[PDB]
Amino acid sequence: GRVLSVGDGIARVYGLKSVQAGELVCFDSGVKGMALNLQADHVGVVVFGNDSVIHQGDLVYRTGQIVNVPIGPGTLGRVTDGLGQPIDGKGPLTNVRSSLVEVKAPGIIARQSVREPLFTGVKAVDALVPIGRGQRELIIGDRQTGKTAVAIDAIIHQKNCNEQVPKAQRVYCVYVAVGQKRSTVAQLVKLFTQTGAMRYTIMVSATASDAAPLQFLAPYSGCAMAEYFRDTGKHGLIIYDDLSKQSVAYRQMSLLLRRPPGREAFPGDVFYLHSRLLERAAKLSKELGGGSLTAFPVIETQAGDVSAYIATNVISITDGQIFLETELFYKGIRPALNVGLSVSRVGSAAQFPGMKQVAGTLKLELAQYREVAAFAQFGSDLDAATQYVLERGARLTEMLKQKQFAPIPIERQTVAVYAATKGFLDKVRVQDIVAAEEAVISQVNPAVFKILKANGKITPALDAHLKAELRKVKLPGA
Amino acid sequence: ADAKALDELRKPKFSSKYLIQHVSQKLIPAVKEWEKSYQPPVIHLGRVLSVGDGIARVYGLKSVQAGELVCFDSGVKGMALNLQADHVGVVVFGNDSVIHQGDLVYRTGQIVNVPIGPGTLGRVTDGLGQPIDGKGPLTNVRSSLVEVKAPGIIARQSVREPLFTGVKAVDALVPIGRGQRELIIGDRQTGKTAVAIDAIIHQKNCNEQVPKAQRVYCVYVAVGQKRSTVAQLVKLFTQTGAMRYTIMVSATASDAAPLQFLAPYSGCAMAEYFRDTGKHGLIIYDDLSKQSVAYRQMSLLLRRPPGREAFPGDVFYLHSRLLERAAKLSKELGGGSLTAFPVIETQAGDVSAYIATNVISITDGQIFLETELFYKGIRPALNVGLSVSRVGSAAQFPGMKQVAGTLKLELAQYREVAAFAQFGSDLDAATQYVLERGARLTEMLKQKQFAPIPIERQTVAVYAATKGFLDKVRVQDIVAAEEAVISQVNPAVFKILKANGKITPALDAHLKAELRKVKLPGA
Amino acid sequence: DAGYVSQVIGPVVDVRFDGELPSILSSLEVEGHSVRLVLEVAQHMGDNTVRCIAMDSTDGLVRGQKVVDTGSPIKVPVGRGTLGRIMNVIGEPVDEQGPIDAADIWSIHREAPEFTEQSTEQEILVTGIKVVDLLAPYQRGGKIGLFGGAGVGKTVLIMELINNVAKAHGGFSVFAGVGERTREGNDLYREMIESGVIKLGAERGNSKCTLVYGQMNEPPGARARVALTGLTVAEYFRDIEGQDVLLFVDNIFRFTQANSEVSALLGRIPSAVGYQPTLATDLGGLQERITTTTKGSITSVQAVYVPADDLTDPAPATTFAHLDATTVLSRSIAELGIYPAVDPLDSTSRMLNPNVIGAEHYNVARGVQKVLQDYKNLQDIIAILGMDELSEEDKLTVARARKIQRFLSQPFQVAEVFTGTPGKYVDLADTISGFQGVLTGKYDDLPEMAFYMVGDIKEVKEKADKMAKDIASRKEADNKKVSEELKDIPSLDKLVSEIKEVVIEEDDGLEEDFKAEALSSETVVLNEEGKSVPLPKKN
Ligand SMILES: Nc1ncnc2c1ncn2[C@@H]1O[C@H](COP(=O)(O)OP(=O)(O)OP(=O)(O)O)[C@@H](O)[C@H]1O
Ligand SMILES: Nc1ncnc2c1ncn2[C@@H]1O[C@H](COP(=O)(O)OP(=O)(O)OP(=O)(O)O)[C@@H](O)[C@H]1O
Ligand SMILES: Nc1ncnc2c1ncn2[C@@H]1O[C@H](COP(=O)(O)OP(=O)(O)O)[C@@H](O)[C@H]1O
Ligand SMILES: [Mg+2]
Ligand SMILES: [Mg+2]
Repeated sequence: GRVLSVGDGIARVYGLKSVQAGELVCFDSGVKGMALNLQADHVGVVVFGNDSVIHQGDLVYRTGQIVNVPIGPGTLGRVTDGLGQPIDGKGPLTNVRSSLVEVKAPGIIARQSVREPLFTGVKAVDALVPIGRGQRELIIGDRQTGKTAVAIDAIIHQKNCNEQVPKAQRVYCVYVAVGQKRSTVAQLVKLFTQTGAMRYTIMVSATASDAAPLQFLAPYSGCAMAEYFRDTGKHGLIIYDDLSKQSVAYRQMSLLLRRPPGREAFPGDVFYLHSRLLERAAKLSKELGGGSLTAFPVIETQAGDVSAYIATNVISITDGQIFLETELFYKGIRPALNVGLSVSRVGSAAQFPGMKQVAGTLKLELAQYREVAAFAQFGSDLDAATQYVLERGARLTEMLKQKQFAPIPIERQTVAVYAATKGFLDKVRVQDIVAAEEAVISQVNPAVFKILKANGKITPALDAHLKAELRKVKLPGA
Repeated sequence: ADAKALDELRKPKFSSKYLIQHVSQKLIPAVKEWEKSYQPPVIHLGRVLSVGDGIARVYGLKSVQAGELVCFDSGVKGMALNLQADHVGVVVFGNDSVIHQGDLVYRTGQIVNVPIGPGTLGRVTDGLGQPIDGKGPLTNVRSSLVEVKAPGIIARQSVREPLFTGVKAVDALVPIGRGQRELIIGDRQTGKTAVAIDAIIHQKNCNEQVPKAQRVYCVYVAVGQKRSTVAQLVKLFTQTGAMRYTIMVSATASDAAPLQFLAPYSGCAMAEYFRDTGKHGLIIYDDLSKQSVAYRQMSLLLRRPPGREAFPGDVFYLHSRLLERAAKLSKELGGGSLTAFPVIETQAGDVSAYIATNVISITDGQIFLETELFYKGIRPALNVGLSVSRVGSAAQFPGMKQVAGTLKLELAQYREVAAFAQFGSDLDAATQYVLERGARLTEMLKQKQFAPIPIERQTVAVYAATKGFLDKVRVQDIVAAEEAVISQVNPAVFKILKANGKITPALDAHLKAELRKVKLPGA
Repeated sequence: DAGYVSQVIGPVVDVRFDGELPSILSSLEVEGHSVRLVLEVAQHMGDNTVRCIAMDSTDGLVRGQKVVDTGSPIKVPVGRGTLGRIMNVIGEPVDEQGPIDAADIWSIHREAPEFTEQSTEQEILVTGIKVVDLLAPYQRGGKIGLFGGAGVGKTVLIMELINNVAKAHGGFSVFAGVGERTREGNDLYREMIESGVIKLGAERGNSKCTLVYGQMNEPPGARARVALTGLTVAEYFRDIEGQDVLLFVDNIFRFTQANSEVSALLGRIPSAVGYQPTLATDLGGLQERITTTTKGSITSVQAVYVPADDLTDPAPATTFAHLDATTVLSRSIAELGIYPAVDPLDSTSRMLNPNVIGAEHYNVARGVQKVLQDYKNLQDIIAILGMDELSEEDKLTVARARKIQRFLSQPFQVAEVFTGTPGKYVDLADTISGFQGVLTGKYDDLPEMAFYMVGDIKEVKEKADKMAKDIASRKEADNKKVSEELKDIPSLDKLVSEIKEVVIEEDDGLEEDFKAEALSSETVVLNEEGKSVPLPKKN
């Protein structure tokens, strides 16, 4: 195929009597390419890389294959680009296999209803707006607000969970970096190594510095990496971060390729290119592999508009929302999880039964608090059936505060929120806070955590010790 | 089907010529039987393919450039804005009804030049150099490049000269400079023409005092203003005498688009002469949004891509080099100045309007005139909390400069307490007094339309509310007490402060006594 | 060999070629122009035609004029002699001192530095502004962003940051002027010759800065690549020399606008609201070249004009992912009269974490964020209540919060030419505990405005001492005043006998060098042979 016109990372080629739709082609100068649209006379080819190497009259060779990425276990710990090449400087990716990034989602009979839960370390995620193994949950938010933090603290929790869980049900991470800097991923390759999570993480980082379709293809290839952990039967965690930038990727090629623009100048089919991504991660049933796949996409809003067109799509295809507002982030509730706005679709249907009887009231007591939240800035008291609830809400703010890069084990945050709603709360003043948060999670004996992880639920052979253990809250700093 | 197949088609491979001997014999009688239906082949001239509404598409013209004045065969002048592959899109100055399909287009070769100089002081031309004032052609003038880029970085110096407007609402509250780009952004019918004309009549009655080296001459650019308003301002310039030191380029709304598109450009071509030869120059680009609509008309007929609000891409670059060529040069080129007044009408309060965000980011200081403040008695209706400048000190009167900090910061608290009047508090002799102070400050800082009052009377007029002398006077009758403060004081003290320029203690003793010597009629 | 301009549409011109078309992002030259014109190719039309962008104004290009190929990207002369020079986009001297005393010209278009050579070691860049160094602490070798409206005080922070960090470094820096006013360009040239950063004479080699200026007057070819011209000389001093260089780029938004002014003109459909379709690879290619590697360090300082304080426009909404430390300027805090008007909520950096700086820095800045978020959530309700029923537990985190919005203020050294009060160079640990005190209640005893435009904890207690005395001052009204004529005061007319005689001549001096020529009454045209004729009288 010979190139007629080439510009802005878009090369319009002539010839190629048999090229396929979405076929990965190769240019002369070592840079690959994909032909997206194929017209009557010229064929439009998008370019995975720098575009200042191709003149008019250069040549393109067809590789005869739709674009594929090397999937497998040898990718673990590596930092690849979205096309399938490593950029870590660690040489090639061995013990891998290439597979097609474009297949269909699992059908109806492939599915089994998600029942067992994924645990993500942030107690505001796990108890309030819970997430099952094989589920779709959107980390929407502003910028500079912690959407990456809810992502990575889940990842560090898996490394804090995988070391004491058997070989099958170990949740592998593929945090796909779209549109982040080439220096932010350097911080993220450090935090997965220093904690030790790089035995379990594959960091696919198509930056903002490379061309347009790499940021377009990085979620599909990263989910194609999640395809490998699905049909092997393991459990996998796939995270797309700043999927709005992948929408900036699919916008940038579509208007360059003169496809017809739609709402906010995005192409019309951008909802379809978001759905075939996000319907790829699910729970396969006990006849076709038994594995799962849970996807955590991230949309960065502008000022909290959850009706913007890109967010309108992803909220529609995914189940719920973990709305992370910037304004209440400085109100100390970390993460700023607006429970009146943040819902998950499954609710208590897919949660670990040590939390079910206590999250079954926690969304009811926070319903009593947010309905009365305008009173906390009023000194004139009502009937104290309101004002005790205002302190039941107030010590359910700092009950949910999570320190950064520090995920806590799963049965520890079960008894900790048990230590606030049941009524063993910090009745003394907030001059002494520092020994009122950590006292429940540090001064009980560690036998009680071993029991709650085995049986799955607080049996009535445990509450008499558990009421007794919370009763001797020590707090030696008073 | 490639170009090498086209170059292979340049090699003849006919293998027989049993037509070419005979078609070369019947060619010439064919073209000379139908010879009357042939227009001649035109190379360095031009001829019109398509014509309409101010954009005429002309075949040929291998010799033209971008921005070359062309002349149609009826005498109509034109401009080549873009040059396509086979044709040249020509913008038409004036009415375009006389041009047909097949009329001749003559290149004049030059870049468009409008006559500059001091012989134009007193003449009203349009944006093309032709006089409309009925006093014949321009004498003792010359042509100059209207497409010239701005003076460079090495050419400029730090601004010093304050550019008194004659308005206490301006000179105390917004520091202007002589090389400062000051924007007047407001609504429609809110006093934008009022603030600009207050500056020129002040700059005429302070032109017969300053010695040759602060003399600010003015050019007022009328874009799209109806021709009765042009005769209105000519009548206003003549009946005070300001027309002696005033040039006015006046593109009406009944003229074509590019005469309005060029009229601020030709308007600054006059005033670069006043900057080049050491003098100071005043320029007012009135209705600069309507010049940008005059830009939007030409492009959207010219098959050019639109953007925000169907305005084209480069419309920032239009207003950029329109307002970068006004400057304050260094010592090495006379030390001349230009100070800029663009006028942007908001679409009833869109500060995020597309033309507004360009011109608020280009210009140095802005003056907001809401339609809110125009009916609360505040005339001229300057917004104080939203109006900023750049250079601050050494851009006001220096005696005014010390007392301006006592004026601005007390106005800063007062705008915060004025909306807190929903409870009836007036507590602890401060939540009433800053209401008592800033309200009289508003009743201080009103004035009359077309009343240029010099700064030396205002440095006294600003002293009346900063000190006492008004701590027992109502909020109703300061607008008739300020003039008695002006009248009953000794009229020789205003000259010696403008002679001094700063509030010395040597003069501060006189200014506290004379404002108790006057007796206020507000009672 | 060489080709001709075939088509001119405003600021984009089209060059045809007879074989061996130029590579993309190369340089073209036209001969017979007024100034040397550089055309940078952006796309191939298809019919042996490159499509360009113009570094200066196209008004004057004839159709068919000779265009040569330099076969190579835009070359600027990099080097140690380039310090103390005001530089163009295309390598010119525009300070009118000879040529550029440097060699080894370099291609200003390149790829980004790779993922392997990335620095993760972070060092707190203490600046000297009490809202920067406490709340949004900058990173040495990292990124510094500056948003805010037109008229909130972005550029007066930038030269204040030059006086803070670009003077007390000793090495080299670079001021990359991208489409700002010449007024803030020319004034910075004077206040670096007097401050001695840029020198004139034979001491040109010991200076500390190059100025790469693509100000507002140029057409958007120059305003779109002065960002890269300022960048690559900073990346020249990084890899070859190893020194840390501070990049002071102004109006990154004007880089993205200069692309967007002709991006529709190159044959592309507009993106969201009317900005360019390819803004991602335009800005993302710009930003990740500005990093710090193993070899050296580049500390980028970015100012961005945002239109009308709306952060939903996608041209700054791509920049928020691209900036570690962000100093978001609110016009509201400037409408309060507080300078710097840095948002305590919107401006948040990446150094702010107890795992790097220490818990004593992170807790007070978070303690600032609690008392200032609730002050925003209460100043809505203070206009319905008046702060009188809160039972004296919510009157503590308000009265200190009305003080702490003043304790972000500081007089600036570059701003004392128009504010009068002398500037401060504030250190870090002296005011952290100083910020910690007014949060804790150690300085509840003070009035409101003693915290305004101060420095350390010594100056806040000494603004109240002067303020307390001034409430005891002005307590007299009787006599023995300045108003009497007994002590030194002359009569009102004896001031007037010292006035200097000002001459008025009424003819104003306007006919001394002006060549008052004559203009043609009839329009002059050309003929088909090219010679000058009057108009042939026929329609
Ligand atoms: N628990 C916490 N305590 C203190 N700071 C936090 C916490 N969680 C997140 N942050 C802050 O969030 C900032 C960046 O985190 P993160 O990248 O997750 O946010 P983000 O919303 O992804 O930002 P962006 O979208 O701009 O990348 C850091 O500066 C960090 O200080
Ligand atoms: N300072 C003032 N005092 C009293 N009346 C005023 C003042 N300024 C303006 N007006 C009134 O406003 C009207 C319009 O004045 P002006 O033309 O200055 O406003 P403008 O906003 O420039 O109008 P336009 O938008 O039509 O150009 C006048 O008829 C006058 O009655
Ligand atoms: N600390 C300060 N001291 C004095 N003036 C300030 C300060 N901060 C901001 N300003 C004022 O803000 C105005 C706008 O400054 P500038 O940076 O030019 O704004 P912009 O970047 O929007 O053009 C300046 O005129 C300046 O006087
Ligand atoms: Mg993020
Ligand atoms: Mg008017």
